Amino acid sequence: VMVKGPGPGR
Amino acid sequence: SKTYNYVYSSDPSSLNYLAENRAATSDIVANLVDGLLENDQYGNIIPSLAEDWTVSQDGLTYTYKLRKDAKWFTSEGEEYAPVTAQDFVTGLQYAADKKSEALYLVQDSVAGLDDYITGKTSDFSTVGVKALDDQTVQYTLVKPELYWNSKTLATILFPVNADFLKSKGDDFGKADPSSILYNGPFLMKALVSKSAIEYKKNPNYWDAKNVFVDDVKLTYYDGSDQESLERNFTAGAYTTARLFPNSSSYEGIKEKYKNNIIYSMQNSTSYFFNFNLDRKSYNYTSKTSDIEKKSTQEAVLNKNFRQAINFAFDRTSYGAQSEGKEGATKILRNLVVPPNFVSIKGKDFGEVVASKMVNYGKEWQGINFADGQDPYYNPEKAKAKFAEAKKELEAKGVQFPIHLDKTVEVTDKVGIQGVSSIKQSIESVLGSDNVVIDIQQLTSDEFDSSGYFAQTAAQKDYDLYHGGWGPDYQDPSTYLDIFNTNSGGFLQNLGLEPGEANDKAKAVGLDVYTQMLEEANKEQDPAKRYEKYADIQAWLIDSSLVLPSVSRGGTPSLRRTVPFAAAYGLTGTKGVESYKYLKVQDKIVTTDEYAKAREKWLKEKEESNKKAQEELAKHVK
Repeated sequence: VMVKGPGPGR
Repeated sequence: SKTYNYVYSSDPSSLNYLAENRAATSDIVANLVDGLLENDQYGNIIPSLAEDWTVSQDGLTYTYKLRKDAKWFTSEGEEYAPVTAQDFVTGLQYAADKKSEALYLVQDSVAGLDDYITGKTSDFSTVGVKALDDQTVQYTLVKPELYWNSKTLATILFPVNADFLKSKGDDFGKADPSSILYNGPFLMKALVSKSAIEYKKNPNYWDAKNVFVDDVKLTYYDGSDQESLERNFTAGAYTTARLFPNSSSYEGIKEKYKNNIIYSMQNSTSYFFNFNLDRKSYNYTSKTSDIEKKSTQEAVLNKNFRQAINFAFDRTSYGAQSEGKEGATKILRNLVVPPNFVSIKGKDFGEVVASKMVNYGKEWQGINFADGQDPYYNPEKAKAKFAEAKKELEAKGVQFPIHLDKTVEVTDKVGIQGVSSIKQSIESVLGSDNVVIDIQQLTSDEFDSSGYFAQTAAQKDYDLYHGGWGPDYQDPSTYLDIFNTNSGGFLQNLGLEPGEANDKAKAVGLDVYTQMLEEANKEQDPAKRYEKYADIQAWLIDSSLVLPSVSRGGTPSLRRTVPFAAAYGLTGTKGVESYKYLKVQDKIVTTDEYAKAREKWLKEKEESNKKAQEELAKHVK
């Protein structure tokens, strides 16, 4: 899977 | 009722889980649509829509029995139809007909599927997915895949109702809750761009007993107000808060929450920098002349140049921008495949890759690929490699300094500090007479359309990119295939298009890399297979076509979630992405409470994994 970020997630 | 309240930062381009390979879509759909199998809290693969399954003795035929109480619901919660085996036939045919961006997961695996996609045949009845009856779906593979069941946790293998799909036409899967049907733990009550995502527990979901929150509410977060996370947590509005140790507010936060700061583990999602090897779009640049643009085009194709950038990139300084000085290394990731992703006879993948580096040159002597440290940064080595690159490039007429464009969102304050760090590190080591990193601060729309949501390689408007990959299935190929010239999911980010390798791809050796992948993929013995993939990973590190940076996880938070209640998966979309299993509580968790829970989870995970391996043998028929 293509991801962005990293940012605040779960 | 019990609610989870927090933030989200990525709006989806669509809800089309059959056509998309972007996490912006699958992170959402994980909560709305189930497939055949899912994860428990320990990363085991457990029943989802399929209550039972078998695999043939030759490994080629997988048969799944769907539970009779699974239904499709509208976004309003009304029952539409039972889930049937035909829905899996419909889903795969639609993914093929739409040329799904995730077709690499199935096109070379399912019998007849490549022929159908490429037009050698026209009859989907010749493709290896069949509804034997309403409750029984059968897949036929071209070769055995021990990781096949793990692929069922990827959304391209999820079902869709054919009547709904036909009724919706081009409206299917748009960014609108009514564009899909729901068979998973939640219904989507709100999807508002740059505003909100809201989930509501579906009371009639087959596994509603495992959904412990009634509502999940996520407010949009653009990065301009990082202190808002702790502020709203402390005000009681958020269930959790990511902490930013660089904030001026952090000293007061650490005193107030001295016993509550929790650090997560690094996970299997890996980020890395890459170069645009064939840039066509120059809307966002500091270059003003064709000579500068051609010079950068030549430099990125030069291996010594890429290695010099690699050795000049201080990962500790980069991590410090988001984690603070003391946590700077907690997020560092030094391979694309995580170093512990698989093991070879007791030795982790990363140690095997390190042993293969002995044959890729003195510049790699002694390298250690463990998470949580920086084995790349070395100014003396970077300067020496750059001197070689400069001699090679000057002979072609290349002008120095080389200007490299890197984009960042104007609102993303932490991201701006990160890119400023790489600029300072690279320019300090190599000299601004040799390399300049030009930071382009862009609006949301400009950042999206020139990067993550660009639809072709030609629209990629940058020289350096910082994206990442989450694994889709339990094999090193999920990561390493993304740069293959035939179908690599990451090719467009490198400025390349899937198909025949062009002169840029051959200049950097990606044709050779692709042939290596094909040979490794033929190996069926796991130990030998993983050793071949370790050599491929080593080749890629040496090529410096990727500059490994960071993982997800390794970050501090405050929490009112119950430790280790949620699903966990090493691969796929049914772990942390899903709000199933997650529980909330009144008390702020303490560091000591979390540590006790973590030790219990680590112990139980090994026990449960061993049991899951024993359960597997019962399914061979």
